[PDB]
Amino acid sequence: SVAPTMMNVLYAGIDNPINIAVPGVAQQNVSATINNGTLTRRGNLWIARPTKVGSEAIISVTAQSGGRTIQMAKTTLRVRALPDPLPYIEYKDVQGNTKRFKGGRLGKREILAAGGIKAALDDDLLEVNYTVVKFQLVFYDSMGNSIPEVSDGASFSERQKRQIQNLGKGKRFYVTEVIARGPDGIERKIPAIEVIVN
Amino acid sequence: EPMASVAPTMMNVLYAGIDNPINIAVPGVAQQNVSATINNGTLTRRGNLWIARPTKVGSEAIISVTAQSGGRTIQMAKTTLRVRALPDPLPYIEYKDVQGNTKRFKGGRLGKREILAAGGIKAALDDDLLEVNYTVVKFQLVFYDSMGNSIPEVSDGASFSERQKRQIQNLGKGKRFYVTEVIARGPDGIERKIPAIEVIVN
Amino acid sequence: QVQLVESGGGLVQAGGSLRLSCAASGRTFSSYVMGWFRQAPGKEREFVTAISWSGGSIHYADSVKGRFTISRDNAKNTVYLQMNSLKPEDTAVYTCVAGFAGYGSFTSRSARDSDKYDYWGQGTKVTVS
Amino acid sequence: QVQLVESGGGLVQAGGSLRLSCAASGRTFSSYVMGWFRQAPGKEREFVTAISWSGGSIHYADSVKGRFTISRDNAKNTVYLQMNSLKPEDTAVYTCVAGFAGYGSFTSRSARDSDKYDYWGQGTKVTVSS
Repeated sequence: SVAPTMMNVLYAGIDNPINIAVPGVAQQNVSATINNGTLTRRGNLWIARPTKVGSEAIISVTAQSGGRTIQMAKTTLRVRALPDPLPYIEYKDVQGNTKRFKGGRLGKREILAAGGIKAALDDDLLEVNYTVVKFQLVFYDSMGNSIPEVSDGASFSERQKRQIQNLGKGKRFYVTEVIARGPDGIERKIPAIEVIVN
Repeated sequence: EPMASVAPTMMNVLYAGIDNPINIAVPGVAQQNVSATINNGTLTRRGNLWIARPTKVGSEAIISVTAQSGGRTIQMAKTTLRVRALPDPLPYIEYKDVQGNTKRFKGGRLGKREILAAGGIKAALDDDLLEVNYTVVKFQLVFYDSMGNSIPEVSDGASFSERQKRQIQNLGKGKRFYVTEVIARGPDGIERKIPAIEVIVN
Repeated sequence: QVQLVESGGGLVQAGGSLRLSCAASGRTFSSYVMGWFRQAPGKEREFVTAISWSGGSIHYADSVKGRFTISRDNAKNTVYLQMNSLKPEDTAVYTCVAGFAGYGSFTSRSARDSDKYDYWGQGTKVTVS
Repeated sequence: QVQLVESGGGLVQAGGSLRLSCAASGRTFSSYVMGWFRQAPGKEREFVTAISWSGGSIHYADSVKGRFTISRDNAKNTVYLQMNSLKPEDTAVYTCVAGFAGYGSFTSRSARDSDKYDYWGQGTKVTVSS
């Protein structure tokens, strides 16, 4: 068994696949339970879905050997909040392909067609969807004054749309004060992105 | 009493450029008889423990385990672990409060004196708490003049350039600027572009 | 630079109710997590409650859960603490807090951490007889 | 959108050297990871090399490592490919790329991913004679 030591972590509100193994014991002979949320067998793995952030989850394991159930040592794991996501603008290119804008230049038509802001981890793992609760767009007038405009949930408000519509090529605005929520039930403030109108 | 291996698959990975302690165990075999090699970096022993320090991100690491007690040379399996890049850090401004305590500005309002005394930008995992050190390679500050034009100003590595300092010095209370194009480097040897932060002058 | 000023403190009988208010200066109230801490004589400072930027997430200390309620009014730059079923153990100086202006999550653990709040009020005395 | 135009391609003898150049339009060159892909007749497109925003990190295909060098000149909005010890297997159309304008890491895996680059050049033909 070759196991990285810092691995007793589960994320709340998502499926956590766990490899539970007993040396020399076939998968079907291994049975496992959890004291926090659910632990479901799926193929050669056990899927943990814990519920409260900052709590501990104890996994109890039994192995069948002939006509006897052997109790294994219990394992304690830390239930953590999910990592915080990053904002992006989901748009469709001229070929109709879905793309994620993560900073730099973007056309006015693409911004408006997106209709709002999204938030996700910038990584293949985990299998997680986050929601944008609210955000602000900060625009700059000819006098160099900042004009913060409040959203309509994850969607652009009518005031935001009008401000975007009157922006010329090379003009910039900022996606700020982005509040995101995850399936762990946690609300987080995430960083800004600059949008340069192309 | 008997030991079951309980390993979350999302956590059963190696990270390039850091200490990766690995518990390598053979049932009924004392720590002193276990011997291990790796095809990505080093695998040195810290007593009962094994520390893997892989170098190539994305390449799989092969852990060969051998022991001498039985026949001639007992060959174990032969495990493979994924070598991942470290997570990407977030920018911050490290400043000292009036009581001399070190603080991390992560957005919102900050005094001009605190910004200038910081002298530049830093990058770290928010978590944090210690744990991995990242470096700011370069960044831009975007200011807005009296004509409403955006003025992007290039840094001097992790430090503010003289042009950036002059722009910060002439900002009035409530004026805003943006830390953008932040390039950060980690001990995994990876360079990453990280998100922006808004700075409101206090 | 945000300044917090509490009001509504005073003497109340056990089983009674009292509403505390905390007005924040400036025009950035919506960018903060707002909360309350309390300090009783000869006791450690205790976290009472905190409310997220949006109001969608609230954390309460176990000792006040189901008895105290927090709410925010962004239009008035005010956070409120409604205390009900007041006990002599609720006698303390109540201090309003504001923090979490930058990026980061609002967990039970971070809500309870006094170091997560840059802005602290004046404190208001609540005496439960 | 950024336009990329390559130059310097042509015929070269085996063992020889050749430098390709790729000029980018606009004033945002420094915000991109710059690179090269190549396409030989009857072969899959191959990643060649890419250089990070700062120039401090570079990824090379195993087949070109120690033979090809990439460099960038932000002042000239130009990325260069210095090819040395050229082999007949290096015969291909070389296309300059620009990407990674948004947040994200520059790893060997992402450098090799054609989807990570929004801007592609015109291609330049390099012929290595035996």
